[PDB]
Amino acid sequence: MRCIGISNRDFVEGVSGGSWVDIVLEHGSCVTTMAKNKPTLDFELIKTEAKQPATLRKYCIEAKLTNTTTESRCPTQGEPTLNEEQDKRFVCKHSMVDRGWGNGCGLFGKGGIVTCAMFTCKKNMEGKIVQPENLEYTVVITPHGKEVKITPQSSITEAELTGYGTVTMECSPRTGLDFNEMVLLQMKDKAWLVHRQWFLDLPLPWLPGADTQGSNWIQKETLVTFKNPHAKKQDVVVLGSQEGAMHTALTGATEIQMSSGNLLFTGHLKCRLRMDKLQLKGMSYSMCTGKFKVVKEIAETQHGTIVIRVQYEGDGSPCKIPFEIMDLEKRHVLGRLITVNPIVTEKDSPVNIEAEPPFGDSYIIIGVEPGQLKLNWFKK
Amino acid sequence: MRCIGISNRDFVEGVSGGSWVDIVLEHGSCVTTMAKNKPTLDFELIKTEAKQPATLRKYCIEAKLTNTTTESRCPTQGEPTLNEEQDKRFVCKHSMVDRGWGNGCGLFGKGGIVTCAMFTCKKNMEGKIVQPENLEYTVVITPHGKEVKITPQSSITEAELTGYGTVTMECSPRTGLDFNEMVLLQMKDKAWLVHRQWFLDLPLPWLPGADTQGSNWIQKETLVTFKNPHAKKQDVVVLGSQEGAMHTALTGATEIQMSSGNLLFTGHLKCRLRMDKLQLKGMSYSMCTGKFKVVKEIAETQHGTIVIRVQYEGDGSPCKIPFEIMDLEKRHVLGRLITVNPIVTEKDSPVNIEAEPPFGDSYIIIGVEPGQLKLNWFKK
Amino acid sequence: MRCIGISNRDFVEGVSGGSWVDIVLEHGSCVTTMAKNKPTLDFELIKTEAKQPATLRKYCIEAKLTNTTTESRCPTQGEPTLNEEQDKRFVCKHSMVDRGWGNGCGLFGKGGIVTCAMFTCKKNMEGKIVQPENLEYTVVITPHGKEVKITPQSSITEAELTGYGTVTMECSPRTGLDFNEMVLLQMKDKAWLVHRQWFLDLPLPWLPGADTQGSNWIQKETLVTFKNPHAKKQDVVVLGSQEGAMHTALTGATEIQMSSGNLLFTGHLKCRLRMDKLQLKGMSYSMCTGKFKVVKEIAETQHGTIVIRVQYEGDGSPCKIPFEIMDLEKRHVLGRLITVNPIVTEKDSPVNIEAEPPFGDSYIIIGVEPGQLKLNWFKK
Ligand SMILES: *[C@@H]1O[C@H](CO)[C@@H](O)[C@H](O)[C@H]1NC(C)=O
Ligand SMILES: *[C@@H]1O[C@H](CO)[C@@H](O)[C@H](O)[C@H]1NC(C)=O
Ligand SMILES: *[C@@H]1O[C@H](CO)[C@@H](O)[C@H](O)[C@H]1NC(C)=O
Ligand SMILES: [Cl-]
Repeated sequence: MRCIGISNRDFVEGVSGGSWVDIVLEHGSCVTTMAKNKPTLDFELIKTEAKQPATLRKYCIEAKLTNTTTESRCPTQGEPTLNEEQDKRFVCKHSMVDRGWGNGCGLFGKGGIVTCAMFTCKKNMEGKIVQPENLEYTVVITPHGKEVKITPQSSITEAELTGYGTVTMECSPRTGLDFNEMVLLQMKDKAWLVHRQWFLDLPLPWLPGADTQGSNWIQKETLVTFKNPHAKKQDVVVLGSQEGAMHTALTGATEIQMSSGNLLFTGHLKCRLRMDKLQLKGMSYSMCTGKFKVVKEIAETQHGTIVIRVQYEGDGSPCKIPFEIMDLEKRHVLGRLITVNPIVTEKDSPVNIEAEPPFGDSYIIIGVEPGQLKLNWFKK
Repeated sequence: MRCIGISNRDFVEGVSGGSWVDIVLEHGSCVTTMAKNKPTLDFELIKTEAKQPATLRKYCIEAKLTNTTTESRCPTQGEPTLNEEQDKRFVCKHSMVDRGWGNGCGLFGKGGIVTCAMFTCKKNMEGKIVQPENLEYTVVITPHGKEVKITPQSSITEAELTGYGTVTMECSPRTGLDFNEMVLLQMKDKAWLVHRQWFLDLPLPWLPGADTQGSNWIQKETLVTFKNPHAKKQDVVVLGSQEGAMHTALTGATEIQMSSGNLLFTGHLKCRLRMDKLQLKGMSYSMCTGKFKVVKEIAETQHGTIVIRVQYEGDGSPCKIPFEIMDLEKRHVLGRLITVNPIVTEKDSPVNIEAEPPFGDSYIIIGVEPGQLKLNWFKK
Repeated sequence: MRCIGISNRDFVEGVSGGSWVDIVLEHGSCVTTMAKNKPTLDFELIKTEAKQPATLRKYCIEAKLTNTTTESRCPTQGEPTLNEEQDKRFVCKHSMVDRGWGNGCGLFGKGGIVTCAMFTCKKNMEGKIVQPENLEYTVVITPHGKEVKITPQSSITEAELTGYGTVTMECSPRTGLDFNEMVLLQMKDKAWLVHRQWFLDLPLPWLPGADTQGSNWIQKETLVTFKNPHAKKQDVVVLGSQEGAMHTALTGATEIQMSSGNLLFTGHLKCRLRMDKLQLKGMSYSMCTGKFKVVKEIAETQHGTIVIRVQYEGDGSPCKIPFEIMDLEKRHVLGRLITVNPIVTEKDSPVNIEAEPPFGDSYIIIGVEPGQLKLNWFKK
């Protein structure tokens, strides 16, 4: 088997009207239901993706300076000026400089000076926001299939399934990210989920999200430094590419994989199915009594939870996986289990168990004592 | 007819307990249900409104300068000063200026100078945020009516309906805006929905949202420019009203209509009705076989979806509107249809069909081939 | 009694499958249900807490200045410099100052000067954000108990209850705060809920949320002022502790009580219970006919609603509390009542009634005319 059956309590057959069913669809899993004398149905969330996220802000990480120009005046000659001061492509600075007989002036004193240099971004990176319009879930329904799209705005879909006819499916996000707080930082072919404020405070030149020209950078001086003015000239220098510094700053950040302009997430949905009055098949699994083997150690998800991948090597599958979370002592914690009714449908086949441990030290207990796994975990 | 009946699968009559019903209420539509030997009931969302949204920030778009004053010193006389430098109503600037025998000093050199001018906002605009407390939906229930209010915080209401007695109605928002990302920009009698960051980065003088005085503007220099200082005087000039520039900057922005301090939105609700155990009337509509006429071409909604207004000119109404969305090729897309179970209750009467097309090029297909409408659409 | 029974319409027993039940759990209340020949069950939300909220930003409210150092040059000697200019712990300022025979220079004129002073924060405060991972609700289920944890990410829990066996409980937040808009401001042992932008615009030196060192403050000049330079020295002064000013600025702000690193909120949940097919006990209460006494006058909650605490002194309890909200005239308002089906389970025992009045002037009407309470209220 590959598919997990719903519990008898997961559906209600009305005296009149239809039959309502609740199902939880997590990546890697398969949920099945069957009506009397009707084709068996499988439900599976295939992917969660954000398509074409809009740009919140663009940051320049490598800029080059060219066309340096300076206007210097002698005492009594007033303020210098440059047309470039009005060209947003240029970074400029006004200051005072010593003038005298050595540099063509008849008086010794401070003279005004202004220098401008053309700022050209060579490499940038941008923060993008995921809005409701960008999120899409893909669910496949297989009678024995049909691929349906689900979005935050369009959560309801009617699908005709042979044997059942029309069946309504209404799904909503269950364990994702707060896209108002978390922003997607993109540098070339890579991406990371980062906090919005951290992103907005980065000390780099920037342009608004809807900017198309990409030339009138704000806060160019974050990368530019004007050297001390000489009598009639002044040099302007720039930091080198900040690509490396960004990588360092991103050390702990969650990395997201991209598919050319679109990102893949580990989605989780809660769905309600509405169909004609029909007596459905409920399933009850016995607790596994065998030992489990850890396939992949406790790992954090992209969305503040953890997953432990295990494999059942005992007997009696399909069976329910004994699971518990307890505090520093031995007090069990009810709740915190994302993968409710965790069942292994077969032996020697990896299964993901998702959970949300309490802050501090806790223990993840899997299986019954004969070979029971006791995993430590520290959070935040 | 005007009202659309629920599907048999849209309700469940318990063996014991009550009867639960699901209904979707969109603007322009009417949903009806009827119990056995009981009065027929109509449900309709009448309006979605945001009342008294609080101010996030206030921007000055037209300022006037008065009371220009300057203190200028000769070399060796140190720094000039003005009491107004401490008055937040004034914009001030310190600089150096050439002094000499021509302007009353005994020595030629740079002297410090300071100039302040009173900044007075003449016209402002403000960004307002819609919080949960500001949103209100109005639903009318008509037996054959009763007006009920629904808010994000108070989504449940018990209403006594003759024939049914008490019936519980629980509704929640279904296809709206992300008020954490979108902000309402107001200029006089007009309003627009804009992105929060774009708004927060506007290069204009501003005051915090809770500000009541409206005089101590931050960043006055966004509108003010100090001319080059003369020996003992200096002029200060200001940009003109930025009303026009804002209109240009708002070119593509979604415009929102206001009703003196309150804004109207196109709301959409999902509601659950709970009532005494009762056998309800379910309705099944046949597919329309006639031709449709486009009343209003595909138009974008305020909330990232689209609406196509059509009219049925064929026979057999009430009937279901054949509808489909397909990609650049001909692959149909399941889901994406906001107006599920789109039915025309009568001939020659406009009906709104809402949908959320995929990014890129897609086709909206309405009606069956004999005169089928094939509408192109490009998104993002 | 202490517990409130569900209404017959609050549950549905399927012909096949299970029995689904809806319950609303508010602080201070107790909801009970009972199946035929089964133990009676009580449900109660015990607390809503945010644990270990991450820091958004840190502000310094009291800083001390030490190690003031200045480099001053004579005319013709160019720009002064200090190594400390590169030390982020120091606040520095460049300017011009008059030099002459009185201070060791051979020429009279403006000379460059630079002064730096070590900035050390002595007292800070920080804004923290509540993310989904930080919120936890504690619900106790008592047969006649079991404590279950509920979080935004883990809203579903299966609990074994003697007599019923396994029962699924799925709960979600119902009347809380928008943690994307509201931020927690913490000063020592106290805390307040404040608007994010107001917080982000405070005119104080700051450090990013993930900052651990707490020494390289941004915008130190918000607290520091450089006095007018003297020939070879210059004093730097700082504002005193801004603790008092903050308290003044926080005058109207909602205060939150803390429990050493974690905050307590008034939570409200909506829960769905799924269990084996079982005929449950529904309860119908008669309207109270007696007089009520006000225990605590209308008070605002932490989340934009109001609560009126009353006591029933009449006869017939348990009975339903007559309740209504009406506008400036006498037009009743349906909806707006958070505590739906407000019942007093006993005489002389305080009961909280929560509601969300319309903006403007409204009246809260409690009880039937013989001694009816008519409470005024103004909102926003
Ligand atoms: C530098 O001179 C101007 C300054 O903007 C610029 O247009 C040009 O491309 C640069 N090179 C030349 C022509 O010197
Ligand atoms: C300008 O002078 C002061 C400067 O603030 C101001 O109070 C006054 O109204 C203005 N007009 C006068 C009296 O000159
Ligand atoms: C001031 O001098 C340096 C400046 O940073 C500092 O390290 C030291 O602790 C202070 N006190 C002394 C040694 O003068
Ligand atoms: Cl000089």
